[PDB]
Amino acid sequence: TTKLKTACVTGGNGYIGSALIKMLLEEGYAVKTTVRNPDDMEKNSHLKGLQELGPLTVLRADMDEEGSLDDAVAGCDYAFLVAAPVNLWAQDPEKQQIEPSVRGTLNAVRSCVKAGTVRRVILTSSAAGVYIRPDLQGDGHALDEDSWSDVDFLRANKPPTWGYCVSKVLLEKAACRFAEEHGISLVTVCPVLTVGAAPAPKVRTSIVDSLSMLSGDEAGLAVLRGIETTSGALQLVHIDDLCRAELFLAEEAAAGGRYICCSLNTTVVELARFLAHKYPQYRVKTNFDDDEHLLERPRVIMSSEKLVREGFEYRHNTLDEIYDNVVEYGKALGILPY
Ligand SMILES: NC(=O)c1ccc[n+]([C@@H]2O[C@H](COP(=O)([O-])OP(=O)(O)OC[C@H]3O[C@@H](n4cnc5c(N)ncnc54)[C@H](OP(=O)(O)O)[C@@H]3O)[C@@H](O)[C@H]2O)c1
Repeated sequence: TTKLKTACVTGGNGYIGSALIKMLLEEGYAVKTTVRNPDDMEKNSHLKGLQELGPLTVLRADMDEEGSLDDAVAGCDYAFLVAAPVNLWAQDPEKQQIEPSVRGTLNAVRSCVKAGTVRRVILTSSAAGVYIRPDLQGDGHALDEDSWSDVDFLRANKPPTWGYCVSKVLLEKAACRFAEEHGISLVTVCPVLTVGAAPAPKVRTSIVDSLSMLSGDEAGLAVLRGIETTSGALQLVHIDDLCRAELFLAEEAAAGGRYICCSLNTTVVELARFLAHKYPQYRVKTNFDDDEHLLERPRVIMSSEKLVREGFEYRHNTLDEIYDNVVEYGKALGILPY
């Protein structure tokens, strides 16, 4: 295995990071991953099991420190920059979310350039960097990769989680400029809300949100309603499709630039009705007192046509397929009581 191609994944305890590591190993890569405390078995108890699937090395790094990633990405052919600050409700988002995001990403791409061996960097951003579009009124809109969240609007109005949206715009733009300056291929993936089982033992993130209609977690339900209100739809993708898309964009020489990753555009009401029918053993609310905001169908959709025309195909295309295994994960995590 000395001549295996080697992938770096930052944040191996994270939801997406853990799933990506598993896929990379299953597909025959050697992997190096960073976590902030490899001795923390509450967060990292899954890494020993993943080491049974293929060659996996675990390194200690905090991406906020310059040069922290140097050792882990040395010798790697691909770098998957998944880890990032995810402080949605920071009291001081400029200093606690936006600047750490930009600085953490430039730190990481700098390490990738320094390694000299990295053929491509795959940056995981978010749809939150795409869909804040207050200029679009009425329905019938489709967003593509040239849609950028309106940073001036976000900073002027500071709606909840605005700092997260802004951080994605700024880190993406900085990463792109830096990578062009240094002649390193960087492809950015902007996934929508991601659903499904992963190896990580202690995650919340989109599992809390995508299960909130079954759990009754009002914070998660507010995240779903917020996505719909601010973006014009409730968009979903299965973790397996996201991970396949990341490997595809790493491997496909002709791929370049930014890619939305999104399987389905739905709504709060459609999702609740679907879950109430599929999982009636949970108490799912489906009768909504208007809440005006609640759409009857998407007013703005996220288009994944760029990725699909590159040659990629989603495998989880219906709500049943997108929710094929997340409930068992939620139970295993204790997000769901039974
Ligand atoms: N889940 C979704 O629906 C979704 C959708 C679109 C985009 N994303 C993005 O995908 C990325 C992964 O998020 P996730 O959903 O998998 O959430 P998560 O489970 O909360 O994972 C976040 C990861 O980032 C790490 N991290 C944060 N700050 C770090 C730092 N300074 N140094 C090193 N690691 C740091 C975390 O490590 P610690 O535990 O040590 O903090 C953890 O590994 C995020 O950038 C998110 O914006 C997620």
